Amino acid sequence: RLASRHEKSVSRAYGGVLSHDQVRDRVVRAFLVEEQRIVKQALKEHSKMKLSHKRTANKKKS
Amino acid sequence: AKRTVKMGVMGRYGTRYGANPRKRAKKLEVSQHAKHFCSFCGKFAFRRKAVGIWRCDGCSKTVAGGAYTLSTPNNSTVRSTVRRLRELAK
Amino acid sequence: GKTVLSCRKGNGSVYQVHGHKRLGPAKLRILDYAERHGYMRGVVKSIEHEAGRGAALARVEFRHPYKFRRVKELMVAPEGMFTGQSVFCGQKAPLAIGNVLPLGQITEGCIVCNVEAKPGDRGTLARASGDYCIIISHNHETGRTRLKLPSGQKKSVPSTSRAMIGIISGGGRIEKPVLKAGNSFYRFRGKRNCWPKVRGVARNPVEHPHGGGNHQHIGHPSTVSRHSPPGQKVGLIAARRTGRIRGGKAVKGA
Amino acid sequence: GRFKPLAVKKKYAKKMNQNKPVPYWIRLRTGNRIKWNEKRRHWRRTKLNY
RNA sequence: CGGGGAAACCCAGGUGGAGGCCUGUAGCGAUGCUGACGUGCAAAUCGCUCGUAUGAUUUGGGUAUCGGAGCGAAAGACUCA
RNA sequence: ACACGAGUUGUUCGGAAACUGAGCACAACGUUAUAUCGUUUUGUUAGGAAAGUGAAGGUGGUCGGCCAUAACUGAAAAGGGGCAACAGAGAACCUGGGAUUAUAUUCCAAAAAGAAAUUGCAUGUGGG
RNA sequence: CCCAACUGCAGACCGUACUCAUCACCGCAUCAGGUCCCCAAGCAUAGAAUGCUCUGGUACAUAGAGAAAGGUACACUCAGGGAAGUCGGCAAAAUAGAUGCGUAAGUUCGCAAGAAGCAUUGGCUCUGAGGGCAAAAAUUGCCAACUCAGAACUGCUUACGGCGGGGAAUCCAACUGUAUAAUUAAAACAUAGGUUUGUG
RNA sequence: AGAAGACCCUGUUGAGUUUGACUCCAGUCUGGCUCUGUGCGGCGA
RNA sequence: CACCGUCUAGGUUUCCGUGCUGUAAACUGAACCAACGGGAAGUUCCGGAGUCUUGUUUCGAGACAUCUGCCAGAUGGGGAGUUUGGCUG
RNA sequence: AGUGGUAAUGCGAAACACUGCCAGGUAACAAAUCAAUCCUCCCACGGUGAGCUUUCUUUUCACCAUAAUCCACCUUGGGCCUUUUACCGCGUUGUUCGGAGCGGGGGCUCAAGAUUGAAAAAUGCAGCUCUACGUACUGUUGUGAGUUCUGCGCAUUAACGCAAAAACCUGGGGUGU
Ligand SMILES: NC[C@@H]1O[C@H](O[C@H]2[C@@H](O)[C@H](O[C@@H]3[C@@H](O)[C@H](N)C[C@H](N)[C@H]3O[C@H]3O[C@H](CO)[C@@H](O)[C@H](O)[C@H]3N)O[C@@H]2CO)[C@H](N)[C@@H](O)[C@@H]1O
Ligand SMILES: NC[C@@H]1O[C@H](O[C@H]2[C@@H](O)[C@H](O[C@@H]3[C@@H](O)[C@H](N)C[C@H](N)[C@H]3O[C@H]3O[C@H](CO)[C@@H](O)[C@H](O)[C@H]3N)O[C@@H]2CO)[C@H](N)[C@@H](O)[C@@H]1O
Ligand SMILES: NC[C@@H]1O[C@H](O[C@H]2[C@@H](O)[C@H](O[C@@H]3[C@@H](O)[C@H](N)C[C@H](N)[C@H]3O[C@H]3O[C@H](CO)[C@@H](O)[C@H](O)[C@H]3N)O[C@@H]2CO)[C@H](N)[C@@H](O)[C@@H]1O
Ligand SMILES: [Mg+2]
Ligand SMILES: [Mg+2]
Ligand SMILES: [Mg+2]
Ligand SMILES: [Mg+2]
Ligand SMILES: [Mg+2]
Ligand SMILES: [Mg+2]
Ligand SMILES: [Mg+2]
Repeated sequence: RLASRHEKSVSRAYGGVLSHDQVRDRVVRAFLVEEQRIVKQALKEHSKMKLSHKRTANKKKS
Repeated sequence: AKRTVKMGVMGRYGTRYGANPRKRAKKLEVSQHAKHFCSFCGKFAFRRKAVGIWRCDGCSKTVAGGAYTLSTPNNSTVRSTVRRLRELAK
Repeated sequence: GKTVLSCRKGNGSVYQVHGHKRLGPAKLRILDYAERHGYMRGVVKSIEHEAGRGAALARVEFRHPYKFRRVKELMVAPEGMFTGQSVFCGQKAPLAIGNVLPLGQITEGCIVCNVEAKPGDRGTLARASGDYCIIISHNHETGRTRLKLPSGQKKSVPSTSRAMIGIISGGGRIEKPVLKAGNSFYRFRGKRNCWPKVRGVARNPVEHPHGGGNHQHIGHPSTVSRHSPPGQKVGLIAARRTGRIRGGKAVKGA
Repeated sequence: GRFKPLAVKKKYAKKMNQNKPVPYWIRLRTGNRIKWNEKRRHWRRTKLNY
């Protein structure tokens, strides 16, 4: 209680809570798991618009 | 040298408890203190902590299951059944 | 002339459970809106032993549905449950080991555990170590699922009652002999006061109906009626048949 | 020992101030009745147990 | 670590420190002398001998269960001589 | 033993203030001809409106758009009180003394024999 | 208004003596009974065994004088015989540490087992091994702390304390454990193991 | 000496325990009405 | 007996759907105290965040008993009270 | 509106200032083996006093002390980083470890100590010397044995898996903007 904050923490994120091998394993999965959904979200909107000209292009075919 | 003939870990108990109840306990006292295969981490390192609790000494993975052996033979029958039944829905 | 020991355990004084080192009650998470319509995902953080069970527990971490917090949930684990697993929980959850989904959604012939006998009571059937229920059929007119309990006794339950998928963890336990009265001391240490077990014939006639005599014999026939009073109902209570069961294996129960 | 409540210490303090003899001039009054104290408590013979 | 073998596996020297293991203090009990004492040191004690002594072990404080009731590894034992 | 006279000194030591445990049972509710009865920690009372605390802002005397001090409005905190451990938790003081007939990690006074640690509140100096 | 280092002032309540036991508590009492915790020296020795000793404590438990018979002992011996004593080897005797060798039937192969049974042991003077850290370093320097084996020489009156007697079978209970405080500790009870019943 | 025989018997004296003794009582079960309402019917008299 | 009115809207899907933005073996991240927009920088009022209540907290059972109270009968050493003649070499 | 180092992570006179809400950690528990701290015992060095002396004994006995609290920072056990990549190697009395990164080379840290200092000689003890609880001076090793403090735990036999909470600590997010 009487000590400075520096004997109980360290200068980076989650310092004094998490270690160096798992601060980085959260930085890496905060990037790779967010970006994996962006690949699957933009794949989903690209599929529904290809449906929007697979059948709306059949208005000029019968 | 070789220290006993056929009482292995059960030589702990001496001339007690009957020959065959030492032998039913022998296959499961050997099994729970043997290190099993960490399929997560590739190593032979699963040691049982408490009853039903296993822990890869290389991978620090804690797996529930099996009182004296890591995977009981009724589990692998179940894992195949769940894997088959999720293929019929996809 | 004095009160029988089996009648005395219902006062529950020296004979209550030994629960100080127990964790909380193991149950499924609350059947909220988030499972009646979607799935909640959790994550297994620890596999736990409490005193007086042979099955492993698990703390699964959900997010609270309505508040900025996370809910620690103590479930009893199936076999193969590892820390990190991402349990899914609800209607739209897939069919995998560890997931908890309604019995209407689990296709037939599937091994389930922590099945609940009415919707919402958070798991009452198949929770001892190594046990499981098998789903036999579904009825869509009545909306009920009929499954085989671990005794073999069938039971029809509503198809909105959910169940976890798997064997209960910690199985194979009874197959090792105890070998010692010391090892039975510590087995019943975290349970309750019910050991050592003194036979009724070893007692005096004041304590038990079987006690007394010059030879240790039960005098009267030891199969008592269903309608015997407390104190008189000791022995083989309402035995339909006795003796060494020579033949098949009848399911026991009403 | 060392622990006592103060309400037990103040009862043990009253009995020390009662454990004193009859003075001599009591024995010289007119309608005298008292020779000795009849309530002289000794710590070994009879116990207060406070 | 050494040795034998085509292999299955056997054979030896250490290492290690398992056990309701053994001898044996303290502790906890109480076998025999049918010892001493038996208006005692004592309304149950003394002496030597004996049981056990890592365990179903011993123990303090705190708590909870009682009168036709309590508690009991069960002797109708124990519940302030 | 008896009579008489004395003797126990604390910011830090033990307790309480101020922890929780096995448990207890006040309120509430139910019961009972009768409360002297039951429930009352598996997260936790009571058919069960037991929070009197207050984020942010508005109102108008203070310190260089931040504070801080005074009175209206209202986000957010489900789950009433109190006990139970002088061996568990917690806990800021250590020596020296020629200082007693008897107390001391308790008394020692300007060279405190002295050396500290800690809590509350306050000035001044200095910094934003 | 925030903060630092300092300073200035104040730091409340209760306990505190003595005991904790062969005299301070409980057993009617200054009762050989019981009663939780901490500190814990030297030598012999495996040693919280047991014997003796510096520190601390004590000489307090009615004493004196003193060869009866009879007793009681945490006291001894006893020639020849050696359980003939006796319900019964009850009581005593005997065995004994350590080291080397050796060990049967039976067996759940773990044991039985310290089976049984043999041998050695002193004192003294030496000789071998078993190491460190300081500069073919495969060797020159210096040095602690002990243990074991061997060897001559010499002595025994077998000489502290402490410390299994052993074997062949029969009965019963598997085992360690519990158990009639104050006449029964057992073969009883418990136990693991086996079975049954009720129960979704 | 110890102590109104702990054996035995007597008493219209007990008490612990037992049970197809005698008289009952809780408990368990079973029937009746009740709590107990709303519809479409069916077997009945 | 007809009609009207209460009675409105909607993720996804090529009318269906039935309240929906995430997963379809699983491998330990994050998520709060509203951004933004409209209609009349600060207010007020809306949307974001659908509206509606012949009302039940929600699910299951349901006039059963898994409820309540009285009668009625079987059982009933679990327990209570009491008794267990007399004469008598 | 904190800031260094590739990184393990560093830097505190007063802004590296504050905490509706959230999440962690501390409190917080565990064998045996080996190594073992304070301290005790012994041995070795000596100094002071005392005891023995027909003989012997470079001799026997006593004493030789350093409290908290600071301050500055050589070992031997943990964790890790970076660089070389290694599939036999490192290591323990001991049941094992390594491409999921061994071993070397450089490091960063943590824990237990050691050391220099402030306290502290002014104190303590035993001697002794001088004209009254008086004074002036003199003195202040150990590869021995025992030590649970520690190393020490996701830590014991286990169908035994080993309390809780207050109080506190750090972060996330926000404010400062
Ligand atoms: N991979 C290295 C190998 O080591 C080998 O060395 C091994 C052999 O020389 C030798 O093997 C022996 C052998 O004598 C003989 N022919 C057969 C015997 N089984 C082996 O014995 C070996 O295995 C037994 C287990 O049974 C162990 O007890 C023991 O440790 C070991 N000696 O002992 C060594 C193992 O420790 C050879 N050098 C060669 O094959 C090769 O270099
Ligand atoms: N149930 C009524 C009670 O019967 C008791 O007396 C009864 C008992 O003495 C005795 O009951 C016995 C019972 O002891 C014994 N252990 C079992 C036997 N089944 C019973 O028997 C009685 O009950 C069954 C019906 O269940 C009848 O078949 C039978 O006729 C009848 N004697 O038979 C008597 C007739 O019932 C008591 N007199 C009294 O408590 C009360 O009347
Ligand atoms: N009201 C008296 C109380 O009833 C309770 O005891 C009752 C229960 O033990 C027991 O209840 C049983 C129940 O266990 C069982 N599962 C279902 C059965 N319906 C009930 O039975 C009871 O309840 C119903 C209620 O209407 C009555 O119809 C029936 O007559 C009655 N015997 O019957 C007993 C008599 O009612 C309490 N245990 C006790 O404190 C007390 O005697
Ligand atoms: Mg023994
Ligand atoms: Mg009897
Ligand atoms: Mg006096
Ligand atoms: Mg005494
Ligand atoms: Mg002879
Ligand atoms: Mg009767
Ligand atoms: Mg240790």
